Amino acid sequence: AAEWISQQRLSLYRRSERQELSELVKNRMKHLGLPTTGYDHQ
Amino acid sequence: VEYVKGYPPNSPYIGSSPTLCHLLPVKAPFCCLRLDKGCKHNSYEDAKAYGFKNKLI
Ligand SMILES: [Zn+2]
Repeated sequence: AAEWISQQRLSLYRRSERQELSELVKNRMKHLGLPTTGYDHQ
Repeated sequence: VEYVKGYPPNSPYIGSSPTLCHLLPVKAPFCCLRLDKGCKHNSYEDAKAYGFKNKLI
């Protein structure tokens, strides 16, 4: 498994802030129970 | 028990650096984290009862 997360390190390190913020709200909606869909600029 | 290898799911703040960490297979309930008063799962009340193999911090 050490060869599998070696790209998880390379991907989660290069994610843009827009992806980091989008991953935050979706994760919270998952935690509070709201559907993750419907979330998806001025 | 085995500790799974992964990133902590809930980062308390935005910009928190993601780090590969030792993680429990299942998120421990908030009652299991407290020491002075035990819970339904474990009735230990102090580090003596838990019996840690390593020295505390
Ligand atoms: Zn408990």
